[PDB]
Parts: sequence; structure tokens; C-alpha cells
Amino acid sequence: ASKRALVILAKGAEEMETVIPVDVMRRAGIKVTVAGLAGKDPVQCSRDVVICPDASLEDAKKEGPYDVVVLPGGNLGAQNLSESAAVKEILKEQENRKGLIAAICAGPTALLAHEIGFGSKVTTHPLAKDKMMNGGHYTYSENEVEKDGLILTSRGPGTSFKFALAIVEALNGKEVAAQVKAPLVLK
Amino acid sequence: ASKRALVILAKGAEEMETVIPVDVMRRAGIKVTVAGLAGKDPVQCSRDVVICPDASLEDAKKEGPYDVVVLPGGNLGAQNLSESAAVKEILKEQENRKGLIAAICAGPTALLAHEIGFGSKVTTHPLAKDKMMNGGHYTYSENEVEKDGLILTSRGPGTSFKFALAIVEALNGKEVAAQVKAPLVLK
Ligand SMILES: [Cl-]
Ligand SMILES: [Cl-]
Repeated sequence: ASKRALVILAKGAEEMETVIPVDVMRRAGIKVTVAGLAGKDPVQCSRDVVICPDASLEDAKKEGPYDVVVLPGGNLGAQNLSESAAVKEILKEQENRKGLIAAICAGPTALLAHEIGFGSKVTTHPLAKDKMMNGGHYTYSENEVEKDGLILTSRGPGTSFKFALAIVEALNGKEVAAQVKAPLVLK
Repeated sequence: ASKRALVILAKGAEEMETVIPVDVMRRAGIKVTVAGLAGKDPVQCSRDVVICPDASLEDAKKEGPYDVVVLPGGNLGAQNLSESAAVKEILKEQENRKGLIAAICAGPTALLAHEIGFGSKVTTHPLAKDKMMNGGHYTYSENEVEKDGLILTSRGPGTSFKFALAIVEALNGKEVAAQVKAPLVLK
């Protein structure tokens, strides 16, 4: 069966960090569900791009499990993810079943909020480092993409392609990732 | 006054090539209007991301002129742009008033369809070269971004950041482009 990805989309999400992974994962033949944190309604992203989610998170979370749960960044988006009990439950379940969790920019700070993957090497946007490192529960990395087992993190809009291709490689292998990469006109 | 950009959004547009320039231009303090070719309704992009335009093209075209007109790629999106009489009128007017026209991936093939900027050096997605070069009306480039006066072209999803920053540099200058670039985590 095809792999499945849940992308959790909150108000104030960075739209580039949402769309790049969604699009690249779909190019890889992954079934992606863009799930709205607040419900089924369109979501106003950080730079005012408005995206219509495929489903509410309430509905999508009942259609698990997923091979990856993806958390976009954006400062306000990540704060919304961090404050959500539903996100907490989803991430804890994903961690418990040894499934991949991928987060970019400010996204990884939601891992901290929900006590996910402590002891991992992680990266974040430079401006989100202090929040992520509060308490020293992770070890910090400046790599564009960091993968420590099932915790996959990345830095910012500009590292979104590498982040998305890392998810593809983790799920579908190096060859598929290379096949998907070539038509993107990268490197 | 702030610069103004018109981004024309058609069904089958490449969502990455739509969102990256919109977001980066807004980071640069440009007033961007995402205008739906077909009207006010949400637009199903090439990888099924659904974007709600700010306005219909019918309405937005009456609120010109714009400092840049931006054509995203996506094979089917670009075909829709190429077939549109409204797009023809907008591009001809922009060309006539010596305003910037920016197109990426398959997007530049709409310049060919509407007989815009003949004699320019252009680039496109590798797979769109043959369509763009039909008749030899342009000279082809393999640069990630090509700017020949007021015709600014680029290659693919992976060159979208360079494309968007080139638009910012053209409108608001090198220093603003560098300021906007740094937080994106590029290079
Ligand atoms: Cl942000
Ligand atoms: Cl396409």
C-alpha cells in the first residue's frame, strides 16, 4: 500500500513550509491529508495565503495511523500546534508506534510542548532555537535537515525542499527521492 | 507608495511556484493580489493544494496597473494562462507601459502564446523548452533565473526562491532582497 502523511495546518502556518512538503510528498506517490487544526474551513497562513484543507484534524485523526506526521513552521502556526491537545495525542500515538515525525522552522517547538522525542538531535529556524532548547531536552544542530531516528527536523523556508525530500527518502527510499528531485530543478 | 504585484492563478498551477513568490514578495512589503483566472472561487493546483484567491482576475485587472505581473508554472496552469484573452490583454498592457513581467517553469510559454517580449533571452523548465522555442522567437538560457530587461524568467520549483528574490531586487533593490533572503535560510 502507498504511504500516508498527515500535515497539520494551523492559522499562521508558514505557507511555503506547508505547500512544499505536501507537493513533494504527492510527487512521491504518498497519500497526503492536509488537515485543518481548527476544522474544515480555509486557513489563513502567515503571509495571508489561504489554503483549503482536505479535512478537519478532528476527522483526519480518526483515519490513522499515518506513516508520517508533518508539522509546518511559522511562529504563530507552531504556537497553535503547541497549544493543541489533539496534536499532543496524535504525536504521542505516533511516537508510541515508532512512526516518523517531521517538523520544520518553528514546527519543532511543538515537539517540546508535547514532550516528544526528548534526547534527540534537532534543528530549527535560528530564531526558534532558544524556545526549542528551553530546559536542554534536545541537542541542537545547525544542519539544514537533521534526522535522529524517527525525529526529522529542518530550519526554514529555504530548507523545505531538502526537508520534504528527506521525508520521501525515509518513507520510499533514496531512489524514489532522487527521481522526485530531478524534475524540481534543484542543486 | 508600496509596489504592487498581480499573480495570476489558474487551475493546474504549480502551487509551490505560486506560494513561494507570493510569500517572498509579501515579506518584501509588496502588495500582492492573487487573482483567480476563472473567478473568485478556490483553485485546484497541480498537486491538489487548493488556494483561495484574493480576487477574481476580472476584478483585479480593473485595479491596475501593477509593478509586476507574475505567471506561475505548472504545465496545465500555463496552458490555461496561454489560452486566456484576459491574460493576453494584461500582458500586452504591461509590456506597453514598460512594466516587469515574471514567469517560471512552464509559465514563460504564456509569453509565447501572447507574443510578449520576442527577442528576449529566457529560461524555462527543461521540459518546456521545446514549446517555448517553437518558431525561435526567444533565445534560450539554462540559468536558474534569467532577466533580460523587463522579462524575468526562471526554471522550476527549486528555483522559485531565486526567482522571487529577483523580482524583489528588481522592484525594491538589492538591499531589500538581501534583507528578505536572510531569514529564509538559503544558500
Ligand atoms: Cl513566521
Ligand atoms: Cl506540472
